[PDB]
Amino acid sequence: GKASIHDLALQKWTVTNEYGNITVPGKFPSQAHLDLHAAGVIGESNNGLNDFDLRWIAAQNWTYTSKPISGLSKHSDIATWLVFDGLDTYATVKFCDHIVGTPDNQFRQWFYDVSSALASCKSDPVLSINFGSVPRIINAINASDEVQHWPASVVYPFEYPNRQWVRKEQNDFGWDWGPAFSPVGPWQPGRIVQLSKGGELYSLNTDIDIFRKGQFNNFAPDQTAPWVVNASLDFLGTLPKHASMSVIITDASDSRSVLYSGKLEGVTQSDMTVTGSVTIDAHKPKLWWPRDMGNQQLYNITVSVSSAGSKTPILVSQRRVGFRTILFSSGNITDAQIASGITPGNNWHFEINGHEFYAKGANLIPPDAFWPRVTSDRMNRLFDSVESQNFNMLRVWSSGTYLPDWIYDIADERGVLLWSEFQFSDTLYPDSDDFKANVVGEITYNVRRLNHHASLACWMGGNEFENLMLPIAQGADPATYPYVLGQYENLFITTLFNVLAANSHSISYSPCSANNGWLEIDLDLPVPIVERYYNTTSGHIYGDTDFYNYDTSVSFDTSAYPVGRFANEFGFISMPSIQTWQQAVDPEELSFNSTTVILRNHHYPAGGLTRNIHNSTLGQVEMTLAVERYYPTPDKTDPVANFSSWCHATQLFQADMYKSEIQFYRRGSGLPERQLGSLYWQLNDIWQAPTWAGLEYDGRWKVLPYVSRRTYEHVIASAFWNYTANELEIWVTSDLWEPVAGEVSLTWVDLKGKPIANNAGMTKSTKFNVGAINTTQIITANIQSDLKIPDTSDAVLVIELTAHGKLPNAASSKTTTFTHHNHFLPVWPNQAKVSDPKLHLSYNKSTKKFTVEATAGVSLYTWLTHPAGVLGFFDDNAFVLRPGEKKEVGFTLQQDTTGGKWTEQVTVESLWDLTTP
Ligand SMILES: *[C@@H]1O[C@H](CO)[C@@H](O[C@@H]2O[C@H](CO)[C@@H](O[C@@H]3O[C@H](CO[C@H]4O[C@H](CO[C@H]5O[C@H](CO)[C@@H](O)[C@H](O)[C@@H]5O[C@H]5O[C@H](CO)[C@@H](O)[C@H](O)[C@@H]5O)[C@@H](O)[C@H](O[C@H]5O[C@H](CO)[C@@H](O)[C@H](O)[C@@H]5O[C@H]5O[C@H](CO)[C@@H](O)[C@H](O)[C@@H]5O)[C@@H]4O)[C@@H](O)[C@H](O[C@@H]4O[C@H](CO)[C@@H](O)[C@H](O)[C@@H]4O[C@H]4O[C@H](CO)[C@@H](O)[C@H](O)[C@@H]4O[C@H]4O[C@H](CO)[C@@H](O)[C@H](O)[C@@H]4O)[C@@H]3O)[C@H](O)[C@H]2NC(C)=O)[C@H](O)[C@H]1NC(C)=O
Ligand SMILES: *[C@@H]1O[C@H](CO)[C@@H](O[C@@H]2O[C@H](CO)[C@@H](O[C@H]3O[C@H](CO[C@H]4O[C@H](CO[C@H]5O[C@H](CO)[C@@H](O)[C@H](O)[C@@H]5O[C@H]5O[C@H](CO)[C@@H](O)[C@H](O)[C@@H]5O)[C@@H](O)[C@H](O)[C@@H]4O)[C@@H](O)[C@H](O[C@H]4O[C@H](CO)[C@@H](O)[C@H](O)[C@@H]4O[C@H]4O[C@H](CO)[C@@H](O)[C@H](O)[C@@H]4O)[C@@H]3O)[C@H](O)[C@H]2NC(C)=O)[C@H](O)[C@H]1NC(C)=O
Ligand SMILES: *[C@@H]1O[C@H](CO)[C@@H](O[C@@H]2O[C@H](CO)[C@@H](O[C@H]3O[C@H](CO)[C@@H](O)[C@H](O)[C@@H]3O)[C@H](O)[C@H]2NC(C)=O)[C@H](O)[C@H]1NC(C)=O
Ligand SMILES: *[C@@H]1O[C@H](CO)[C@@H](O[C@@H]2O[C@H](CO)[C@@H](O)[C@H](O)[C@H]2NC(C)=O)[C@H](O)[C@H]1NC(C)=O
Ligand SMILES: *[C@@H]1O[C@H](CO)[C@@H](O)[C@H](O)[C@H]1NC(C)=O
Ligand SMILES: *[C@@H]1O[C@H](CO)[C@@H](O)[C@H](O)[C@H]1NC(C)=O
Ligand SMILES: *[C@@H]1O[C@H](CO)[C@@H](O)[C@H](O)[C@H]1NC(C)=O
Ligand SMILES: *[C@@H]1O[C@H](CO)[C@@H](O)[C@H](O)[C@H]1NC(C)=O
Ligand SMILES: *[C@@H]1O[C@H](CO)[C@@H](O)[C@H](O)[C@H]1NC(C)=O
Ligand code: NA
Ligand code: NA
Repeated sequence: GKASIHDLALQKWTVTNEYGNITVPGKFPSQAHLDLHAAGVIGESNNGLNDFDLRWIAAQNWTYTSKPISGLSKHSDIATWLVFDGLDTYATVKFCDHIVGTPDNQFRQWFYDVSSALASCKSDPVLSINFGSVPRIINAINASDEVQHWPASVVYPFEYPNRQWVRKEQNDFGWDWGPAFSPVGPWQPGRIVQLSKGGELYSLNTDIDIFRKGQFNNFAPDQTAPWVVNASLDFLGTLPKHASMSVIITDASDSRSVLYSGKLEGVTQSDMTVTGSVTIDAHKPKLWWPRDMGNQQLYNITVSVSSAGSKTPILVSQRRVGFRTILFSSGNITDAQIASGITPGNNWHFEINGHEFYAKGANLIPPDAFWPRVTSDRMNRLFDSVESQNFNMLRVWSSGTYLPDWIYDIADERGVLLWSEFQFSDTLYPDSDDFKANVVGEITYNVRRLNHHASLACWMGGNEFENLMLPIAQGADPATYPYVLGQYENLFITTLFNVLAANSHSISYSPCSANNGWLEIDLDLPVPIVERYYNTTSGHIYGDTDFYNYDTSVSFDTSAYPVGRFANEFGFISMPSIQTWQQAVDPEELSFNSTTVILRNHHYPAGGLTRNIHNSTLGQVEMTLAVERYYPTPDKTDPVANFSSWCHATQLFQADMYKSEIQFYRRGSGLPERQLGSLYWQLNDIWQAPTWAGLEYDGRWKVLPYVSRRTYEHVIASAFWNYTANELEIWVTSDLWEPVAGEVSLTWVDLKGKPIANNAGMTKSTKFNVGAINTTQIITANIQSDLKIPDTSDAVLVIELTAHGKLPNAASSKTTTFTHHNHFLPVWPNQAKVSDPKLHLSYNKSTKKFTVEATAGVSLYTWLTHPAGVLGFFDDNAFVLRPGEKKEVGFTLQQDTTGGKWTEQVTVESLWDLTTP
């Protein structure tokens, strides 16, 4: 009595428009834009001015129609189910010309019993799904006087308005880094399931919750307590009474190694769910740790459900899990912490297996406007870049969508923690019973689906509420504010925290991405999480920092930087490379201020459907002023080269700025705020455009990820310049869990490479001692009073740190050697009297290393550019080169279309090359 499964991917599909004039072959999973493009009806969607040009697609319905489905049993003894892991978004599901469902959530798994429609069918059944025009449907919802309305500033759009009414990826209606395609279709896998009476069941969703005995969300668990493995299985259809549950927990690496094999206790069952648990000895399982914190130990758990009077199990579910505790700490700073020197207020940090760690990473946004075309290769390449940059965490930004299982699998294997969020962003949402019920379905499904993942670090209700949107609402409408605040608590706390707490004991919660923490957490309270909000005391520090300041005059002034617990967002836009631009924009539009380049810059957004040149120009100006203030301004005779050099110059500013911020946040770990995290805005691009991204759409590295890789190293030497006071401070910051000792080399040379007399009055070398997740000031000097630099515009301090220590949880007796390369320029980069360094580049086919040598003098911001046709990244880039120093640079080759020829096409340049004709 096995379950008969037909994958909908293996069925023949046809896509039709609303007006019956367009008919193209379809795919499953897919979206209309992709099927239209594959057929040649439209060009690539990311190209030119297609954000405007392709609006006729989103403005209409698209229907996915299968050819008649063969192989289904017509025996009335058999329940036939349509199972959809994702439909985007408003759809009408027809089976044999009968409407059986009307889904309205992208983030929910939909299942419909089609047994009667099948029985009624005169011939083989046709499955059709008619996807509505989301902007039309939302406009119609808003048009009703009977629904809720908010002030203009609260529901202000990026491109399409009324997005708060739909349970669809919010950036699909446009964002300030992306287009507004509003795609529709079967965005995730789908199946037809035929179940026989008294036979095998079908697994819909499985929730595995591995926690320490007595563990509760947002509270530090007991690390000496035994492990509890709770298995809750959602299914179709009929499970008989007195159900039995057994598990086999084997090592994910070796099947032969069995952790636990036995029955589950405290079995509970309902119409479509069966739950049980097992307690395992605290000493037995090997712990999972994030990357560079130990091993990423995983286990394969297979849960078998048997019925009384059945030899074989009727339901079997498998998941890959990890034994670990992850705490998001947002409660009050304890008396013990105050006594240790920590400023009072509230926490904002993470703890892995009871250990505090410094979080390093960025914000992950969707890599494509069309989720179906995002492949395993594309995500694995992105993850290579994440690891190479020395990340331990990504913030999975809302909204955004809930990532599929396969993406979390990558993070589980690699050891990258994923700070996760519910799909609510930069606006206020309705709180009607129907909307809330739809949200509950989405939260229940995704929390249950994702709980087993070792990489899941936390759940946050939404993006930018208490720090932005709620204060906007209080200003925009003081009278309606308490009501609106009440809805926020009702949806994001009362409902959402309860749905999470019911389905997870292991994952911590925060009602939004940025807040001042909580006063109380108690499920007995009408509002379970009592938020601190603006109940603050002067001098006290609360929450994470979400900081952007576009005034370029203070970009490198640390007194302008926020003093907080954690930095979850920070950034400035930069142009992508010319190679990236060439993929989407016409050659004649390859100029800094071309109409197509401007219109693709969504900083600042249109605030509607207009071609807003004014708002977009604001971002273009910000980039221009940033270059003009600090970097050599290109003036190349070749317009192509001029555009490329200006693009590069914007990247230099972005990189250096983030570095200035990262080193400041990291140094805070040893200061009274006890800063424990840096997540820059943003990691990746959704398309070819000027954004806050470090990784371009195809994966190409900007200057930013090379500078952030170094700045995210375990032990770093950071130069802090108070330019108004003319004071230089060099600090050593370590994120290791043990103290380390080491030395920092300090070499003052002129721009020709010749040493400055008496090393400009500064010591040539200094020893250091830095504590666990702490900082130490190694140098303090006034550039005028304490130092003797003959010409500040003909001087550079080269910083080289060496330290010896151990990474957390290293078995090895052998100590790791930590090295960090940095520099200090006593003037802005545009003031440095650089001369042609006369760079020589060569590639060695055996060692797979590029040799870079500066021949005539000092080279600043030495830059290697890989051509198009190759994917990957260099082992270092944007570095200082002293003459005669032969630098070896390797390349992580991810993909090559050149047959090895790409190495001949690699170019080298420096700060000097910006100002040549
Ligand atoms: C393992 O794991 C698991 C999980 O997984 C777990 O379990 C869990 O538990 C928890 C705790 O308890 C819970 O929670 C709860 O809930 C409730 C509701 O319930 C209902 O529902 C649910 C859900 O459903 C869904 O889902 C599922 C899954 O999937 C399925 O199955 C179904 O079918 C459904 O589905 C659907 O829907 C969805 C959405 O939602 C979607 O998605 C889908 O698709 C579809 O459509 C369920 O589950 C339940 O079921 C249940 O129950 C029944 C009877 O009723 C049975 O039959 C079954 O079996 C179950 O049972 C279970 O549970 C219970 C409890 O409930 C117990 O007893 C038993 O034994 C068993 O176990 C149902 O149906 C809600 O309501 C609640 O509430 C709350 O509570 C809290 C605490 O707890 C608090 O805080 C809050 O507040 C609330 O309360 C309130 O209210 C009440 C009334 O209503 C009262 O009484 C109280 O007092 C309060 O009030 C008060 O206060 C306030 C303030 O605060 C004021 O205002 C007033 O005035 C007054 O004064 C809760 O949340 C859950 O449920 C569970 N789950 C399960 C699945 O099971 C376990 O535990 C673990 N284990 C270990 C060892 O750890
Ligand atoms: C483009 O695509 C869209 C989306 O796929 C198409 O619209 C969809 O059309 C289908 C078929 O017409 C609708 O299916 C249902 O239709 C009626 C209900 O009609 C009533 O409700 C709808 C929806 O109202 C909601 O949306 C509008 C915005 O458009 C909004 O103004 C309104 O306030 C409502 O919004 C609330 O609710 C939704 C959730 O539904 C939330 O998302 C919102 O947030 C908000 O809370 C109105 O448009 C109508 O004017 C009318 O008021 C219903 O009777 C149908 O019932 C059949 O199907 C169910 C199974 O689903 C079954 O149980 C029933 O027994 C019944 O089945 C029998 O009848 C059918 C024939 O009808 C037969 O084949 C069967 O064999 C059975 O004998 C059905 O549920 C769907 O609601 C609608 N979706 C939306 C979002 O509008 C649109 O047609 C298409 N256009 C073109 C040109 O192709
Ligand atoms: C691309 O787009 C802009 C086209 O209008 C252009 O912006 C202009 O940039 C100049 C500087 O190059 C600004 O000039 C002033 O900028 C500040 C602002 O107060 C002053 O401190 C300066 O001394 C200078 O007077 C203009 O204000 C600015 N125009 C606007 C409308 O803001 C960009 O320069 C163009 N970019 C490139 C690379 O060509
Ligand atoms: C390279 O690009 C820069 C920046 O766009 C060009 O500089 C502009 O030149 C025009 C000449 O009419 C001036 O009116 C603008 O004020 C200049 N803008 C800036 C930001 O300096 C430069 O002309 C280009 N070089 C070429 C093609 O020779
Ligand atoms: C399809 O028909 C509509 C009118 O029913 C028209 O506006 C649209 O341009 C037509 N499209 C094509 C590709 O023929
Ligand atoms: C939403 O509805 C109100 C009232 O019907 C209307 O004034 C407003 O223009 C609508 N908003 C949009 C963006 O369509
Ligand atoms: C463990 O399960 C994963 C899927 O979650 C699978 O890819 C892997 O092959 C399994 N390994 C073993 C040893 O069972
Ligand atoms: C964007 O454009 C709208 C419409 O012209 C305008 O009201 C808004 O202020 C602009 N945004 C910014 C940041 O200037
Ligand atoms: C950092 O190190 C200093 C000594 O340099 C020490 O007094 C302080 O308590 C340390 N802070 C932490 C959080 O370890
Ligand atoms: Na105080
Ligand atoms: Na944001």
